[PDB]
Amino acid sequence: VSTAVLSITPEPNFQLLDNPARVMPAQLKVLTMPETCRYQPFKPLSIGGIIILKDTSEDIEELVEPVAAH
Amino acid sequence: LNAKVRLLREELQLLQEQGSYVGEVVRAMDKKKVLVKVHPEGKFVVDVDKN
Amino acid sequence: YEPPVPTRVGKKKKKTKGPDAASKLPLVTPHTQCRLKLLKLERIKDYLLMEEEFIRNQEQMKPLEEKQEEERSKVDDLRGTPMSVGTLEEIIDDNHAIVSTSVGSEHYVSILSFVDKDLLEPGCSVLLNHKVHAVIGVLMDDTDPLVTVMKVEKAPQETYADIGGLDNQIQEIKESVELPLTHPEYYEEMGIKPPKGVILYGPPGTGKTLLAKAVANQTSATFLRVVGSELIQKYLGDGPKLVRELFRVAEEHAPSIVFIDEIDAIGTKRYDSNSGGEREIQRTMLELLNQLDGFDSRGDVKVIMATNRIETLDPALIRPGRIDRKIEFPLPDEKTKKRIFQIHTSRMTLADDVTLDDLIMAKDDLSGADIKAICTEAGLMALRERRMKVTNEDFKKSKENVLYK
Amino acid sequence: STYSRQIKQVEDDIQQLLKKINELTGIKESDTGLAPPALWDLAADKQTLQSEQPLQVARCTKIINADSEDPKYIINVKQFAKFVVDLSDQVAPTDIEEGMRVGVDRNKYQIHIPLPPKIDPTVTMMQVEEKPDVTYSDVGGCKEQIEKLREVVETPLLHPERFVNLGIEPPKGVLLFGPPGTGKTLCARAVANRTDACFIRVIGSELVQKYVGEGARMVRELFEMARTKKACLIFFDEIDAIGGARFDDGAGGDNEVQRTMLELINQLDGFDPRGNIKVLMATNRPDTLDPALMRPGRLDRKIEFSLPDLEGRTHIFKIHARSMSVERDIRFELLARLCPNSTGAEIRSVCTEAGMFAIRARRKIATEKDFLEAVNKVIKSYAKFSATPRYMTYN
Amino acid sequence: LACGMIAVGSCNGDVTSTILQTIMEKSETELKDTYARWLPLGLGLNHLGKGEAIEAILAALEVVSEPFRSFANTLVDVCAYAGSGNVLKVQQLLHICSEHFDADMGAH
Ligand SMILES: Nc1ncnc2c1ncn2[C@@H]1O[C@H](COP(=O)(O)OP(=O)(O)OP(=O)(O)O)[C@@H](O)[C@H]1O
Ligand SMILES: Nc1ncnc2c1ncn2[C@@H]1O[C@H](COP(=O)(O)OP(=O)(O)OP(=O)(O)O)[C@@H](O)[C@H]1O
Ligand SMILES: [Mg+2]
Ligand SMILES: [Mg+2]
Repeated sequence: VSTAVLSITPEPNFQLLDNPARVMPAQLKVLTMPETCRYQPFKPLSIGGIIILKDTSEDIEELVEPVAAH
Repeated sequence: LNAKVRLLREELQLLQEQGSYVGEVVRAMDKKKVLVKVHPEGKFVVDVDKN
Repeated sequence: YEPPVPTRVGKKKKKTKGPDAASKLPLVTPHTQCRLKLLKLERIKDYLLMEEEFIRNQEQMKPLEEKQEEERSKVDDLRGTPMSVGTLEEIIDDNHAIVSTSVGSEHYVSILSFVDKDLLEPGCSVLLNHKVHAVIGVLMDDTDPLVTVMKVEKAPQETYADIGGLDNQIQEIKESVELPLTHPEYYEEMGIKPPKGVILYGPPGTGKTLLAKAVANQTSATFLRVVGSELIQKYLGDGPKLVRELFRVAEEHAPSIVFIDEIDAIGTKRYDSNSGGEREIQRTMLELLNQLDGFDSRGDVKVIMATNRIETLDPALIRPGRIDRKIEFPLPDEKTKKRIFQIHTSRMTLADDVTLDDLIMAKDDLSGADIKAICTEAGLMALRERRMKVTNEDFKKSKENVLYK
Repeated sequence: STYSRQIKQVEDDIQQLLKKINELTGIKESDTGLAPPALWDLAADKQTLQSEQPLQVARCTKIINADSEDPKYIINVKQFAKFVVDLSDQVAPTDIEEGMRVGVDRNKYQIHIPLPPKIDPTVTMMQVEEKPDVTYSDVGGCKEQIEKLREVVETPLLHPERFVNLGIEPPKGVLLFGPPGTGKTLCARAVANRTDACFIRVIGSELVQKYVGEGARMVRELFEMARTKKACLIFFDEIDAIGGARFDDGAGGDNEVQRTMLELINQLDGFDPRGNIKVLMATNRPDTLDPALMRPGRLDRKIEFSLPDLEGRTHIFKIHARSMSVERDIRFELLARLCPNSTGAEIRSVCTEAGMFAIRARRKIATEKDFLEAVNKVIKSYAKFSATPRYMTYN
Repeated sequence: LACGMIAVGSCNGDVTSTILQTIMEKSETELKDTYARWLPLGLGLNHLGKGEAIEAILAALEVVSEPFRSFANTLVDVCAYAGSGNVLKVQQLLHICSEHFDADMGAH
């Protein structure tokens, strides 16, 4: 304070998870990939773990780049 | 029965806790201070427990 | 080694007691609501704004350890708990003193800075740390049971209007115990200190204690009442000690009025409980001589003494300088007797056949106590007969009870 | 009244400011004897609480093998115990003597600091610390008396060089005696105001105590504390309380009080030298004093405060009527002639009552008639209670 | 000190001129000496109690180096309002008293 004056003076309902996806056992029953995606899983996505995805189209495969260990 | 046993074992430790003095209040003071007289040990100015 | 030299002059505490402390604001004059009082008050306000801004700035950049709540919180840590109550025996130095615990053991301890050094006198109750016994405070001594007994807490309901016939007697007592306090300017412009002491003497029941009751009713000073027979003690020296302590309490509660009622009873009555005989009473008398007018400077302490036997008092006790005024209380005359009867029957419900003129000559040596006793007993006769109206027969039977038998 | 509204606004702001100032400044409370926070050296106190250890007061009793290099000291720790200890390394061996109080630690009880001798707090308070407001100019009619009193109790301390050169031993005691109101304590109060040495006021009734041997003990500590000073004055007001003559009435009549007088007599002139103490005794009953106390070497000078003469009474009238708003032509010589044998206290009352007759009459100036009425009221009307007639026989 | 005492409260420009003239001629190091503190006092005494007659003088004091300039202007400004009671003037002095330096910088 200055001197005294003297007398004079909107959380989203969803989230996209990349691959790999850190997914809870509880997220399993609520996680499902978008319908329009080119890939479709073999077993239901609520099972979890490693799932192999079927390929509807035959375009260029946009894979993920492996990360070197620390 | 479990509470009776549990209280019995804890009593042995409790009974080893030092006893409390017996004093007489002369007057109350500010900041929860009380002037007391311990029976053989004269006067003291003591705190007051929060309870 | 060399003895420590104190920097404080003397070994006694500061005489001033119970001041405004840091709130001793100046007496701005005049009290009238005008410009310069506003101007004077503004200057007081201005410096406070300066004071407020300066203090805030220092504490703002003061270390977290050094804060007003932190230092006070620290002070408890240095004091610790419990705080042992001791007795100050001697002040060796400014920060050093000898104190004695309740067990009778003395310790040479250090007086901490936060203790009020001006309150320290030998014999005072001090607060000591439980572990290191260092002086960490001074316990304000509670009011002694002896202090409470002398002090008249509630002013008596008897006023000057309830006194009849003692016009001159009332007037003389006012100039020595009432006028100096209410109107001190009259004395100052005249260049005289007020009459020092006063004694009220006369036959029993003449109104000596009543005038003191009227004095205590309309006084702004502390009133201490002591009967002369209370100064006769069971042990040697306690008689002089009680007189010394009685006038010490008067000095603390200045201004004060000390009423030594029935002063002659100290000598006219001999009790076996008083170990020393007439010799111990004489020592008590000599102590009272010192208090009334002695070496010690006396504050605003006014002394009133009452006695029905003034011939038995030591003349040195009532000498001028000690007791300046000797007000005589004569037996009431016809005019006063009628006034006393009207005073004590004002709240009564008298009958049409009761005349006060006949009751005036109930006895030749009639006093105010006899008149009040006649009325009080007369009402008691009506209370026995379940009546609110006091008849002449009730008063007639009253005289034969109090005055006779 | 146009500023009544503005007064209270700045008064309330001021009162809020002191309450606000006291919040940060502190100093609230004092019942535990707390000094204002401006005097709190908490940094030093924490060091003091650690560096300076507490010391128990003990009295040395006997020094064992003082000649050798291992001197053992026997100490009496009040009510605690008795210990055979050695001196600390920070205190000289010659600084502790037998029978003196010492400070000892709580671990090995080694003597750490010599201490002053124990003195009763009541005796300590008996010394005067505020000098009275009475000077020798306030005493009238006592010219010759005052010079005799000063030349024994004031001159030797002020100018000691004029006595040692001629080999003069000045008297060390003065007895002031006279009827009440003659000015015995007034002159003593003048002595204390002017004196620069220590002045101790003792009242004879203060030496009367409940237990046996106290009055003698208090006298012993009184002179013991007086001897700890280069020059001292002890005033014994109303010495006749304890100074009465010894007698044997079969029973133990005044035996304890006589011992108090005997101890006082021993200190004044006994085997040991008294010191540089000059005692001053005042009494209105000198006929009752013990012959040994009324003897030179204990009471060398006997200054009599007799009733003032006409010149003296006129002087006292001027002293007390100095600040009065008296008339121009007040005949004070006449007033002194109207009270032949009257004490100075009566003259003061005459002056006070003279202004009382004028204050009663709502007059700001006291006429000569008021003094005439004052003499009648004081000297004549109050002559029944006068202490002069009985006390001139005693003096 | 002397010429300030002879011409105290007179605002004599002749004594004023030299007191400035000696002050800024002196080197920064010798201004550390405490006998140089008497030069502003002589200037202050020469304007003792005048009040609003120092701004021209205070203008000349800005040229003088620090911390003596802090010392110099404070001394003359105080002497200008001596015996005036101006609460506004004592407002700035405590503002100097508010900022505490961890001696050489706090000489003023
Ligand atoms: N002059 C009087 N006017 C009115 N009431 C009086 C008067 N004198 C005495 N009394 C009454 O008498 C009562 C008792 O008398 P009081 O206690 O005053 O006696 P005293 O004169 O002090 O005598 P003592 O103490 O010697 O007996 C008082 O309470 C009062 O009501
Ligand atoms: N010589 C005097 N000159 C001026 N005033 C005097 C003189 N003598 C006495 N007085 C006044 O009379 C008062 C009487 O008190 P003082 O102490 O002098 O009495 P005292 O002689 O000690 O009496 P007591 O024998 O009763 O103790 C003094 O306070 C003082 O005001
Ligand atoms: Mg009574
Ligand atoms: Mg006396």
